[PDB]
Amino acid sequence: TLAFGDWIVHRRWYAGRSRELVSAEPAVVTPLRDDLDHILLDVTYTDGTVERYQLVVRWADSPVAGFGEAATIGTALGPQGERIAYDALFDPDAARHLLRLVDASATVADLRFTREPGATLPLYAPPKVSSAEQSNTSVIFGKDAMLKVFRRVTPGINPDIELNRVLAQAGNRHVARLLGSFETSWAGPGTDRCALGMVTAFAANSAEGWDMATASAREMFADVVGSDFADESYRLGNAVASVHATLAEALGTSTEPFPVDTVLARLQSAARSAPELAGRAAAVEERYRRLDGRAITVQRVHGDLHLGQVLRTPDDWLLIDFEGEPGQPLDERRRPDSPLRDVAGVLRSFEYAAYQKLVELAPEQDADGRLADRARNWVDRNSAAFCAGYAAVAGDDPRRDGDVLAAYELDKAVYEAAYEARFRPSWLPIPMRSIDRILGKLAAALEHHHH
Ligand SMILES: [Mg+2]
Repeated sequence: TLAFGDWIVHRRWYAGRSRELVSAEPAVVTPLRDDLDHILLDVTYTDGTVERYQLVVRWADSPVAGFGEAATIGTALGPQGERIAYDALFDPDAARHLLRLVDASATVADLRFTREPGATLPLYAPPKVSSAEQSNTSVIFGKDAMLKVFRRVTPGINPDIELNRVLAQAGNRHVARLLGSFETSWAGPGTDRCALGMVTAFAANSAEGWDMATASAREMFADVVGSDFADESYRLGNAVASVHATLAEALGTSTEPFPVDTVLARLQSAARSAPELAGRAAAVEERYRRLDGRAITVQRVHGDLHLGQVLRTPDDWLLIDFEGEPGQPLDERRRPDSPLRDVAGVLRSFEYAAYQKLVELAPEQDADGRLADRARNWVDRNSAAFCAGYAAVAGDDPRRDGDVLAAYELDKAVYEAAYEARFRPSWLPIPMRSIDRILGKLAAALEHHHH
């Protein structure tokens, strides 16, 4: 008996939003130790919806100073007297215990832990909770591994674990390698699987693609675009194509019609958020409908790819976070899609990395548009480098099917414009400029005028 409800509403990973909870009760309690319980917690709302959260509880007979406020769940009477319940993920000892269960591929009641074959886990390293993790909780062990424990849990195959396992077991070097994972059932033994967490190799001394890109795009008096970041963009193209190739081989390819009705529905929705889109909607729709009946090759893909999802280690680019298109239901997130849509995601990301500078300047600071010109030249150079690097591995330039590529770029820009109109009005000119540019790029490709 803990006041779970009173505690959970204050957590940044809690997704109850503005809603009234009816109850918050443990569906399953699994003892891991005398002073350690694993809890599946069901939160029920007034509409009858239930959301399940994973909690690990460390009990103490006396307050431990090491724990903060958000780690303090509540209190309860136990068999030896009063006890305090803490969030065990903030306990180094408890986190280590979980890692040890993974290492041993332990089974505890309906909890199944598995270590990836041949993997080594850093059981000796100091565990430190990551402040960077927002929606889940990540514990970093020294510089060797990261334990990610899912907060909200849902039934079915987890694509992040799934695709990382495929890539690691195939020996693809462009991932932060999956070392282990754990899961349980949704409604007791014999029912749907429920992913609970994952352990991955930690890429020490790494840089985020977004940070490297923006640093390059901000270099002062860089009117002649540099080859050093073009070199990196090429290598990133190599990496994305290699990941796609491994996924295609393992999980197959198929053909589908280009999804005209899906992207039209997204356009219609977007135009309601951003009135500025109405003036472009007819032209966008024209381009989409020209792809009606166009067969496209699809496969398993990353699904949410941009420069924030790639890490540069001293040796390689890695892709991380394969959970899929955010806001989409699971079955949708495991659907195959065009590799060109992933490529489009990176191209959108280059555009933002370069043009973020401009929206943050006063008009007087670029009156003649020469900084805007440089941004354009920078995006062009690094986009070309990325596609060339992709091509070197894929043996097919993603620009060859230019109409399909440009359509996916357009759909992302339309979606971006609706986001900026609502949440960041001063950023809206970035996707609006892209839309006018891409409409021409797409128009040209449809006529086979692209190189
Ligand atoms: Mg991410």
